[PDB]
Amino acid sequence: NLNQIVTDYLKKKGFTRKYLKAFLLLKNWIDNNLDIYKFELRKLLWPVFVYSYLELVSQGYVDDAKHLLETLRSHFEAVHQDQLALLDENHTTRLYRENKYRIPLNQSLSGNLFHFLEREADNGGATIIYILQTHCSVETSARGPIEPYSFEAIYRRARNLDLDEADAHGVTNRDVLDTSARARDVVMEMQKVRENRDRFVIEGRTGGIGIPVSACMFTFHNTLGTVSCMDFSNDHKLVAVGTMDSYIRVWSLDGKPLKSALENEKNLKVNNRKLIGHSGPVYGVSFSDSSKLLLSCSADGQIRLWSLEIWACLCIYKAHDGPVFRVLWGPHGHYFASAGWDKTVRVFTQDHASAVRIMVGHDTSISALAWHPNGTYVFSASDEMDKSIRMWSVITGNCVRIFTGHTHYITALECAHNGKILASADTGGNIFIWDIEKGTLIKKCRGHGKGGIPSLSFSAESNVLVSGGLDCTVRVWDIELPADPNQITPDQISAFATKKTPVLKVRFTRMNLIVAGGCYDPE
Amino acid sequence: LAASLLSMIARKYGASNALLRPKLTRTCLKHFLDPTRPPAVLFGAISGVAASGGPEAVRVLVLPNLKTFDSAVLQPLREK
Amino acid sequence: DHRRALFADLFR
Repeated sequence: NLNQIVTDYLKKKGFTRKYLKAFLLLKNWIDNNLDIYKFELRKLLWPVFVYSYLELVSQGYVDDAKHLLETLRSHFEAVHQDQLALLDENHTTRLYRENKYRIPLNQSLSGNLFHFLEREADNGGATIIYILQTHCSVETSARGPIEPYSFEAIYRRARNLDLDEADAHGVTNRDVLDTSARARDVVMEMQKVRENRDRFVIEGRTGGIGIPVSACMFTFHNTLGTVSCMDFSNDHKLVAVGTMDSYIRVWSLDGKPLKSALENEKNLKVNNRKLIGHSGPVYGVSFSDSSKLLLSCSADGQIRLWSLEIWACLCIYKAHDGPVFRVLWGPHGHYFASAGWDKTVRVFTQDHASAVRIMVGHDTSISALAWHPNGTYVFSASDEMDKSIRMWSVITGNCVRIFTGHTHYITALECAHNGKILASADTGGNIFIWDIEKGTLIKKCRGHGKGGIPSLSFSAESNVLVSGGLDCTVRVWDIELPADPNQITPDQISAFATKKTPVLKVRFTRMNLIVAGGCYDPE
Repeated sequence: LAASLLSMIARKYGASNALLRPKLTRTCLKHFLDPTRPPAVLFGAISGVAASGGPEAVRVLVLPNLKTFDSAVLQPLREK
Repeated sequence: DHRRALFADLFR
């Protein structure tokens, strides 16, 4: 009994019983809303930037203030020329500090702005909230949005009315509303917004069926069976396939011409290029975290770092002895890991020409790889006699978990986004779901035909899994079935079929939509 | 507000659906070129034309007939 | 009538 042996061993060992980020974010949110609101929304840019720069100067980080001024001058060089030159103490700064900025706004616009700022409180909205509360005062109004040709402006101009308190207090609405053409409760309003928002959450799931999803398929013709790998860029704009003739081909998924940074190739018209320099079959490719770098490994024992701006190689890594079967960037794109024929996993960093960590412990070749979403653990699997999964620590390079139970070749691995789930598949059509912390198999899915499952993917919220197989099918699985209201497992939501096109890659986009990829063979 | 929403929708989902922009602009133009409508309907139609068609459609469709439209509608309304 | 026909031709 294993428990007795473990207990004996354990007893024998004496085991006792800053502001620029927010500015850019606000600009990117402002140019999103409707054109109606933008006219008033733009008014918040100048005061916030001015106050932030003044605070940075006063805080003693004059370098940051200079960087901010030189960075954003181009965005106001046609409005605040005199003020910008002045910023290059005088009474102007004292007047600015004494009098808080006045900015008219509408009630609905204010509510939308407060909701948005609350949504991103920890991402940088706190800085904007604090700045507006302290150095600014906004006078809310029940009028309509102010535009050069909205109802409010037309009425004011036609009926010859008089300005209001907000209108009274270098662009001013007087120049437009004149013939020559309230306050706020910040902090408390944030509590009210939070209380109202917290009332609209969903905290259960009962009855019903799984989610419906779409799928777009990209097919490749005239390959003749000389394709070994596939990959999509993180934003689904480029696709690369490694062939058995030792070269790589990169396309553009929309057909628009590709661009090169070399002047000699100015505005050349091509929508697919080639990367030559490998001397054997290519088995892995990994687009970087647009993407500007690419990795590749072949059967000659080399890893190459390419460039997607000039389309040429940059470095070669020669730490392997024999074929290399897999390669993978890190979750954020500085570290990458590779495993191959000599039963060892290595972790590189692009700054160094040698492996920074070597990880021993496997007994046969490696056949899969994965990264933990926090970028400090690595998974791997081996074939033949030793069909076990392992979890290494990047800091120390020592195994911390082992998962056993597979009986066939393991073809793919994938780690959930939340970070507490792992999924693996083999050539028998079985998919396993593991609990990382407890090292226990949660459940087995079934339904895929024999032959292999080259790829896997997890939903954005880690509640749906999609797998493409070599039997020309795509299937969607429900990790957790709905609670009952009182050959194939009963948690298969959908199962599509392809017209003689084995699937080599599946990806989950932001929405409930996926993208596939395969090679069409008439025979 | 409806005009702005329609403009944004047309700018966003105009490629997945092939005929959305031509249909919207054609309907708005057909409705606009009708003096029988009241001022509100004409305003809505011109706003829809501008929102859906885009600057090129406006410049190439509305400008040629503005001279006729003036005497057609504005002057009778200007006397009110 | 006279206006309707003119505007219809313009729309055409």
